[PDB]
Amino acid sequence: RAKAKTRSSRAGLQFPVGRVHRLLRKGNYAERVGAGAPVYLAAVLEYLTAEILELAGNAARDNKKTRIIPRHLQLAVRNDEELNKLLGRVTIAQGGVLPNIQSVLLPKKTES
Amino acid sequence: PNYALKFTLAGHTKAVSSVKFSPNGEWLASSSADKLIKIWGAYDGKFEKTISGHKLGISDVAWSSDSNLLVSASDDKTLKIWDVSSGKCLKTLKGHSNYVFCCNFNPQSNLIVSGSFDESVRIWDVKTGKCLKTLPAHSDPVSAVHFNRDGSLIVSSSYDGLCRIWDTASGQCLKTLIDDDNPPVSFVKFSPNGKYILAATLDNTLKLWDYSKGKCLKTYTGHKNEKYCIFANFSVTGGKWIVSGSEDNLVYIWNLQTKEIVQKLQGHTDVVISTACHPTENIIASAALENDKTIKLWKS
Amino acid sequence: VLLALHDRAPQLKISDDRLTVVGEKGYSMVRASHGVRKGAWYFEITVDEMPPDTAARLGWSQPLGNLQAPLGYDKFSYSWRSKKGTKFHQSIGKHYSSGYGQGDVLGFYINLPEPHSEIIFYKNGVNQGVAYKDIFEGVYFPAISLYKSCTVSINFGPCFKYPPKDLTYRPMSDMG
Amino acid sequence: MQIFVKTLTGKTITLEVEPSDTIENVKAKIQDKEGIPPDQQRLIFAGKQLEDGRTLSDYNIQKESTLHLVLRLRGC
Amino acid sequence: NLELLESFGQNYPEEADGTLDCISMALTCTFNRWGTLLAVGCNDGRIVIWDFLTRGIAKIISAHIHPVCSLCWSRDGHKLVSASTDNIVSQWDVLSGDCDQRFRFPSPILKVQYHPRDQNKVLVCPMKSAPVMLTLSDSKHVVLPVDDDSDLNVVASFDRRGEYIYTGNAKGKILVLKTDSQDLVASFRVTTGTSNTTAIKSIEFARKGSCFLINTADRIIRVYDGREILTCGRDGEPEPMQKLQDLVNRTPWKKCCFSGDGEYIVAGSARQHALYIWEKSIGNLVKILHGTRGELLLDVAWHPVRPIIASISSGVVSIWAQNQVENWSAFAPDFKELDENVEYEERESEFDIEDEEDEEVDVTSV
Amino acid sequence: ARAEVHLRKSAFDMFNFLASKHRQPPELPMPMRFRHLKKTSKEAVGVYRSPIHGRGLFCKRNIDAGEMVIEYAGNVIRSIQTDKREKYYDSKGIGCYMFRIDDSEVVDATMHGNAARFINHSCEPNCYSRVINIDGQKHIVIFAMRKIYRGEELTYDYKFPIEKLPCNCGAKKCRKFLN
Ligand SMILES: Nc1ncnc2c1ncn2[C@@H]1O[C@H](CSCC[C@H](N)C(=O)O)[C@@H](O)[C@H]1O
Ligand SMILES: [Zn+2]
Repeated sequence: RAKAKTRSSRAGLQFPVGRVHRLLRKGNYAERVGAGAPVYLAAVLEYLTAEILELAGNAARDNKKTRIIPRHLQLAVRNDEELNKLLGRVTIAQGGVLPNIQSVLLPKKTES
Repeated sequence: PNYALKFTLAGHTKAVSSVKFSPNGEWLASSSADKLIKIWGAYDGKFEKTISGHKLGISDVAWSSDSNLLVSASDDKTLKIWDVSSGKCLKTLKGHSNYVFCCNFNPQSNLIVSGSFDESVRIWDVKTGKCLKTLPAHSDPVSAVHFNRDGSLIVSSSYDGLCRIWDTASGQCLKTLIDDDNPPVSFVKFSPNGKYILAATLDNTLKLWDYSKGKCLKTYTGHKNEKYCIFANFSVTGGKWIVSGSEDNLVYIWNLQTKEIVQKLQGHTDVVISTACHPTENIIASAALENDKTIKLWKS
Repeated sequence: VLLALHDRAPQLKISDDRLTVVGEKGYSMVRASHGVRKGAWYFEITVDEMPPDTAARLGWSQPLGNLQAPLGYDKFSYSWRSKKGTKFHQSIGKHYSSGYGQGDVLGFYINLPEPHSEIIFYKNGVNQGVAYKDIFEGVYFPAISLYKSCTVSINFGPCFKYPPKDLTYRPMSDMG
Repeated sequence: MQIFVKTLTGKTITLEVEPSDTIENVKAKIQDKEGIPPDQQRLIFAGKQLEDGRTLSDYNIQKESTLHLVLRLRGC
Repeated sequence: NLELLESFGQNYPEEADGTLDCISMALTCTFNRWGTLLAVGCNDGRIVIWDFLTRGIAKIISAHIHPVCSLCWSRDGHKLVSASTDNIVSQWDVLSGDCDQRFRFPSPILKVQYHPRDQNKVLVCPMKSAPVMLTLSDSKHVVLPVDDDSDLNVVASFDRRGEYIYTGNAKGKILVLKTDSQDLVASFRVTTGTSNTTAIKSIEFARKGSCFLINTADRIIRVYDGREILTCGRDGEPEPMQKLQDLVNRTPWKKCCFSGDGEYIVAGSARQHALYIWEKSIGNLVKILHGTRGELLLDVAWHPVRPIIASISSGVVSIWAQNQVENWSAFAPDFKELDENVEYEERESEFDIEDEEDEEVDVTSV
Repeated sequence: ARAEVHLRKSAFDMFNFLASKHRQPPELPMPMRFRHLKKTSKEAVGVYRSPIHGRGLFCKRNIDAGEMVIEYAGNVIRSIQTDKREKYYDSKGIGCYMFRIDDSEVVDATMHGNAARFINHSCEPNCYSRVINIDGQKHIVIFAMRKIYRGEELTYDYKFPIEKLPCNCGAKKCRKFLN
């Protein structure tokens, strides 16, 4: 009968905690589920999403585009060092690669 | 303005380099460059002994809060520990590469500051004896460094107008008071309230700089100081007396309001280069350059 | 007959009407190629809005000046300050006369009868002070160091708002 | 019943109320005349807490008395 | 005392900054009134004092053979009081280090404290029996009467002003006593959990006001205001200003103290050696700290006027302050190190414009 | 030594930065790299005591031939204020450091700037610059020429038309002039 403070705003987050608690009861991951785990896990997922979307937005401005197309995501992951180690064996669709040419495949000049 | 001449203290073959009192106000060492420091008193010229054992010429001696620790800032580019009640040197603080001009002690008896001409101010431990930190300070040989009221600030001048304020613990500079003209700011010192810092320049203009804003609009003129690092002081037992030395054989004392000549006390025979105020009496040490060699004490 | 194409600061807000401009971030002394050599010619400067810290220097300058340089440097140009009425010309500081307000109908008149000059500050057709005398060789362009973002508007037509009292000039709609 | 509520800040405030009112009436009156957030209207009856879920007549205080409010954050 | 023009966005401690690798086997720590010294007890019964501004070791005093596990400073900063398993009411000088009082009285002591204004009244907290207040010259000892006598674990202290004596048993019943006449003016049992009571480990106070802390044993630090106890009086039922706990690791605490301004609360683990810092007002964690990952924490201090924090682990006393960043314009204030294209046109008094002291201040004042 | 009359005191202007330990070693599209530049220009370079002339800009990170090094940024002036600021800086006894971008404006470095003032001159350079567009506001970006190792004091050529002041830097195959 009291105020329906949802567990998102009662925590101070943006990811839902009801959907996370449903997908931890109904995944057959354990018998009993605590009441700190879905909150903590919602926070972790939010922080990783914020971490990649910051760099995505920076690259999206810096190529002079409004939206974000996945080429920016490929550049934003593979330019960073720790996110590339996280996304180790991952192929983003429509991704492309970093521009990389070796050191000996391009000519050099000596005379005059 | 009734400080009359009373005594005469001599006995040094080179120039009497500096005369600074003990901070308790009971002693006054005659550090002269002739490798002789006669341990004089402070009330009549009370000779105790002559402490020597140096290597080259003496430039400056410092004083600590116990009035026992003395350090030799001799021309041997080192600093040696000289306790009064020892008669026995303990350590020698090697590490400079040029001559040592000025040195001081903290107000709580456990720091040593040094000065070297090659633009690197070194910080020294007292008891365990180690070069603590090194400061790439100036463009010039070191003129004057000074601890504040307790040991948090270090003011520093130069030969081209760089009144720099330094931190004790972090060991980086904090504030640089600069004038567009460059009179060589020979001698600087604090004030007991921690709000004012004195300066001495080679243009016949003596200023007590404010600490925060850094200005002085009541400035002194009309005196004689254009070639040397004449020491200036503060008399503590009268009123607002501003003590300094002279070049024309005089003892300069003034009041804050005056900005003129009110009192030029005669008696010496050379450029008065080193004075100190006895911190518990109306006694002012006074010794001039090489053509005097006769330290003359004063009394109201 | 519009504002200048060649003789303008290119960063100005010369809009599609080419009569009203918003001031830029410097002493943007915009000139105009519709300037006088000799004769009897006068227009108005229908200034409308002038925000604070948007000064304006009024005078007549010669075509060999700089677009970014403020008015009143040498014999090319004669300047004057809004606040306190302090003209500055040939590196001289002289607190001279009374200033102006905000968004009045300005515009000065100069006359060269065929060597001698008529240099008077005209604020709504009122004598406000004689600035200088005996101008030298050259064409004379309207140069105003628009200081910051202000609303000024040059007037061209014969429907003059504050014409000078009993002063004769050919109208400025007969040159372009 | 004109109660006095002098807090620990010299902030005396008066409400001429009925002896048979609830806590919500006092919350509405203080929130009207001062805008004080009603999660801090804790009152004290001889040391013990006056709980904010009952009526005024459940404690039988002498009429037109003086109480004391505590500046409290409850829902932050 | 320090620089006033220094505050270029001052901070709250982040770094490790370097420690005292001089003498190990530390046991407890406490600062003086201003935050200029730090007494530290050894393992064999000695005192280590470290001065802060010079960053120098001040004085080493060898007290006794029993390990020193309780310390306090006087108001002037001249009388150290301490007690240990040596059973002795001690009192020490800071210029000399003298055995001024020596009274081996049994049930060895767990905490001492001065009255915060008069240094004549000192606190004594026995091994079992009720806490004792003493004088300096004569042996006038005041044991506070306890209705329980069953815990044999009673904690008590004086607050910021020394107005009253807050006492606490190991059953969680508080008996407020007046500081001289022992007036039982207020009493409350702590509302622990649903119903079941808990023990009380320690109680400390502030430097500004009457907000204070309760360190229970159900892993819940509680924050009350002493004026609420005064407003209650007898048979009080206080509910706290702010409750504190960390249920992720379920960590019982070892030591707490407040900030200098009474704004921030530090509290330390008994398990992980990881310090936490809270806001008093809005009520959340702001920062976790760490250290040597497998050591056992003993005692945490705080510096009042300046954000410096002292820890104790494996006899090593850490000092954590910002690893502060130095830059230009202190060597040359006429030049300031910018970053990008800064425009300079806002002043209008350019292009060749030419226009048309008396304060007597003392020099040897305070 | 105080009775000695050492007068090395004041023969130059007021400024210093000397006596530092100036011996470290003996040895993509455009705006993303502009972000990279604003990131790493602090950790890349360093100003220390040169043996060439006073001070100079060293190098610490091993630079590949082509990357950005630093942005030479300061106050922004136009073409009028040059002679006025030069007369003021000559009146106070201050060296004047300026750099023209293009046919529009000049970036100052005297009263406000960065750690990029302090590159000396040579005629065998290893740095240059171009013109870019970070949203209309153009900039002054230090590229590179060859693989620069650690400890080298950095240099670049000034593109002077050959037009007084002699060569007080001493390069190897220099024309004994800046112009
Ligand atoms: N090798 C050199 N010796 C002296 N001046 C030089 C020089 N090369 C260039 N210059 C001139 O001097 C300026 C170099 S900036 C000098 C570095 C730094 N300001 C310092 O004081 O050490 C430039 O304006 C340039 O015009
Ligand atoms: Zn050259």
